[PDB]
Amino acid sequence: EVFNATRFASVYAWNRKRISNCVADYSVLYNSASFSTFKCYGVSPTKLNDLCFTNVYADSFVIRGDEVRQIAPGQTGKIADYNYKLPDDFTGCVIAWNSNNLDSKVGGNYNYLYRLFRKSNLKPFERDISTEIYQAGSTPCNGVEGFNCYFPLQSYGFQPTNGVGYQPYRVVVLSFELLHAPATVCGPKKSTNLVKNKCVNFNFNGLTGTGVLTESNKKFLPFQQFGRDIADTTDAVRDPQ
Amino acid sequence: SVLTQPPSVSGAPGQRVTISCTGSSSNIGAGYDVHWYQQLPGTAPKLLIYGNSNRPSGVPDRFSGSKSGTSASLAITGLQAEDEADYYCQSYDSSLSGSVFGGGTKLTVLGQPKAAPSVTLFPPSSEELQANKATLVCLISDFYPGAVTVAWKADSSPVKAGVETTTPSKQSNNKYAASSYLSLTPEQWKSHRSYSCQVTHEGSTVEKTVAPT
Amino acid sequence: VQLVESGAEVKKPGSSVKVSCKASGGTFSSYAISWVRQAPGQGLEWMGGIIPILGIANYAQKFQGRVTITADKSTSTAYMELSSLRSEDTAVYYCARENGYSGYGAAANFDLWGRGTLVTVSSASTKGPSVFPLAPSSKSTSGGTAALGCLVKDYFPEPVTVSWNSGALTSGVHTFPAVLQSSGLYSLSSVVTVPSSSLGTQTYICNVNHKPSNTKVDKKVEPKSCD
Amino acid sequence: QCVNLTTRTQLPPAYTNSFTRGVYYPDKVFRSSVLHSTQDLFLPFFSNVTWFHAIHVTKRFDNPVLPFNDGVYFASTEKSNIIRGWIFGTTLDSKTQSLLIVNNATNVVIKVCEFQFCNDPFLGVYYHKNNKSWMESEFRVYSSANNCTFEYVSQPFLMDLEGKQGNFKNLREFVFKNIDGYFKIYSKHTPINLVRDLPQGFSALEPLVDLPIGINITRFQTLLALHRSYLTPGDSSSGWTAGAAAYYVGYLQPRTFLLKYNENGTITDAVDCALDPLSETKCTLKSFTVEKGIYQTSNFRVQPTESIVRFPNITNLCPFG
Ligand SMILES: *[C@@H]1O[C@H](CO)[C@@H](O)[C@H](O)[C@H]1NC(C)=O
Ligand SMILES: *[C@@H]1O[C@H](CO)[C@@H](O)[C@H](O)[C@H]1NC(C)=O
Ligand SMILES: *[C@@H]1O[C@H](CO)[C@@H](O)[C@H](O)[C@H]1NC(C)=O
Repeated sequence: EVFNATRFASVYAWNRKRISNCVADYSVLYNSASFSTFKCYGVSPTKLNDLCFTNVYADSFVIRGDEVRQIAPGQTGKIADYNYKLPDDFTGCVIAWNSNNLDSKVGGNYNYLYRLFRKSNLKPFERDISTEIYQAGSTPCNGVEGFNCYFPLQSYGFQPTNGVGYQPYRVVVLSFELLHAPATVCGPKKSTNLVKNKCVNFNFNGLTGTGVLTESNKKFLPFQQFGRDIADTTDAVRDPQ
Repeated sequence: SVLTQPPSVSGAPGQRVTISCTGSSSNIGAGYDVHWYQQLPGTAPKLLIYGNSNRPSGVPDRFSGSKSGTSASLAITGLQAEDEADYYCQSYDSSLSGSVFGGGTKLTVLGQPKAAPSVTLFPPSSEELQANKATLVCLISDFYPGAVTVAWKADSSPVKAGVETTTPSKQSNNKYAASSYLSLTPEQWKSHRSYSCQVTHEGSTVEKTVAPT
Repeated sequence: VQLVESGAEVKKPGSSVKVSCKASGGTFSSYAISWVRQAPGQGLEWMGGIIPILGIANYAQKFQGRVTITADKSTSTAYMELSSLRSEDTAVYYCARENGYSGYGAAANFDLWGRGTLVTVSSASTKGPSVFPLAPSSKSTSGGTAALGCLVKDYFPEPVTVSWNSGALTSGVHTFPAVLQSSGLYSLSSVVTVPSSSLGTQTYICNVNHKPSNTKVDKKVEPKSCD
Repeated sequence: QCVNLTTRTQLPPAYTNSFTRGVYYPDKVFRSSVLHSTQDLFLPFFSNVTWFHAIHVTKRFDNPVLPFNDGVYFASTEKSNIIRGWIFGTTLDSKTQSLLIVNNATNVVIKVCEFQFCNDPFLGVYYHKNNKSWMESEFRVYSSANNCTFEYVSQPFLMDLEGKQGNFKNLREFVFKNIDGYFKIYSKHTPINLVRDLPQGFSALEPLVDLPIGINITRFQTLLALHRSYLTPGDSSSGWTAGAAAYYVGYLQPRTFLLKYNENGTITDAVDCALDPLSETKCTLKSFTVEKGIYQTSNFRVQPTESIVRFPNITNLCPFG
């Protein structure tokens, strides 16, 4: 529902999702063949499912096609410094794709907003929802569209008949947290092909034994996982598949 | 919806009374600030505390707000004569794409001692019979508190049709009063022998009957 | 500042409602304005918020495309339009103001609220009210105090007031509230307490004022002769 | 919220004897045709166990705060499902991480939080006049709760709310252990036709779900439910009814037990090694049958009860006074 929804949010107030007490697989997010750009700093894009962390912070907002290069640590501009700042120790993983047939319509879709003016810089990972008129001059104006007072929040120009570098791009960033806590959301070895009657090596959560897997004729009680024998040897392990 | 709250909480006038708001990990536990409001029955709600760290102008400093992980807490010290309202917990939810309020807790004292009621039964007048309807009224007055169970009978069976009870309002001498109607037709009004209104109040049952003929 | 809203309003189940939001002074053309509703029985919902500077709508996913909120810059007022009403629209709306800030939370707060607009809808629409006299009997009066009054039946809508002799009677008056019926209608009562020695000299007249219907019925009260 | 009770005439608890009770699965592996011994918390046979009554016909209602040791044995010959749940904690003043494992009529609620436990939390079943069924309405277990982390919902279980005064038809055993902060629950229902003096039958106990709470538990207390019929005025001061129930509270001792495993893999017999010298011979030899001969089980060491240390005879006082 974060990826596929009826509508999205803006950049001054974006959607914040926390992934806790869950398990996921990042293999279906790589073989989709539908994303435009894919950058993943701090960790390799194909070896991030084995190493897993504490928490996953995912933020979702919309951005134009010419500003997708601004979501990176170590540059200055207009959007990456007034709406969402990227720190130096940024191990996030950004995913962007084009869905111009849903977030735009004929006549002018101006439902999403952005902030243009700001007094000073802001700390990264901080949301700014201030709707105050940024004063440019030295005199107070008391909320009027007069001189030396301009509104920081301005509208977009999304049109579905545009080119490539100015279309509404759905951009999401997946950041990880590293604290003194055990692994919660994690990627565990998935599920390989089941083979039998060969000299194989398996690791069923309690042991690493090398041998064969013959079909037994005894059914176990539905509360055990392993099985010993007379000679005190674990030679019967229930397959969790 | 996504925010649940206890239905009622008890407290003492002089001790510390605390309340909690529990939701999900995407609206309150994600990092968004919480806002507490007071819903007084008879005026518009105002702002009490925003962000659980600042104090607006016009609010006392007895309210304390804190966020312990995924849940927010509100603690007060001393129960005055203005805390007969409801407390709601409001947080910005991303799954609903907007702000959503909580359930609401009631914290009002009963303060309703017992008294002796007095009923009056009035039969319909002559001008009301030609309107193809019959409104049997049942007025109760000078009682405390306003919790009266109204039942009707026709000397042979209880009436379970057309029964209505109104909410009692406060009088000028700190009493309550209410009335009960019975929507009937004049065709069967003269066929029965009598009509009566039976009520109870802490076991006290007062009966009054009239006769159309 | 202060925000002034309209009073009570009733409509039909399937028609459109037209309420407004007035602002006293300024600080209305610079901050966002939202609409918060409240119904007895459930919590408080949030329809959407409208920015008056750019004129951009921002609703929620729980409300479909049936309500539209507009703004005006010439007189600094806001209007609310909602058609195809249902049976659960009996609630009250509030004209609220939003003041954003900076921080890690950055949540929308409602520091300034409105007055309130009671918008109730049901069947049994406005018709002609019917009032009936009530007279005490010889059995209902045992001492030197008699009970009598006037009952109002089949009246709509609220609120309706009852006066005794154009406000000349103050001590001993009691106005009873309304009650929902099976047909969606209301009924009230109003009785007084007068000595028995004034029943043959001074007359008691009830006058009902129904400003939404513009009906003023002036009826006579007389004691019964058979009892 | 909770209310206080009124002082009345109660009945003192009695002491009965157990007969081959308190045997469960000591591990999560499969064993067959092997006689293996382990060192876990079990119940010694033919030991003195406490007995508490719950019948009405009088007015027996005792629910004391018993100290929770390393492994307990809670056996109940339940008939009409009177006992609802159990609570845990140390001081019960919203200071530690208390436990609440209750079995309601809708679902099992296992909520480890900081509820405000009163002096005597009990469930209330009120009898409706128009509806001829026993429904629970008085939910008086705790007052409130501020913030907690663990919350788990178990499988739904249907219960009967109607209480009678007849003989029991079922028997339920519960084992609560706490090793390395992990909570263990061993439960299995077994039909039996008896009132008291439990038979010498054998029945294993299988676990359902392990709860990694990671806290220490030193006290525990059971919860009882009462009925509110038309014979009682409906006040919880002196007039109530509780049906008929009998629960046993036993403390598991760290004693080694020899288990028997058949071809099916279930527990058939249990042999102790610190209760009887006949049972000590069978587990030490790892055989359930003993022939004629002399064997050696253990040793006999006499522990010293006194310890004297006398370095001088008399301390000669040099002149300092
Ligand atoms: C794993 O899933 C399969 C199919 O979804 C099921 O047959 C099997 O019982 C599951 N194993 C478990 C729940 O341990
Ligand atoms: C135990 O299992 C065996 C075969 O696995 C079966 O023959 C026997 O009846 C079972 N015992 C029971 C179900 O009590
Ligand atoms: C200790 O003192 C006692 C009595 O004063 C004496 O009989 C004994 O010999 C002494 N032991 C010595 C000096 O080792």
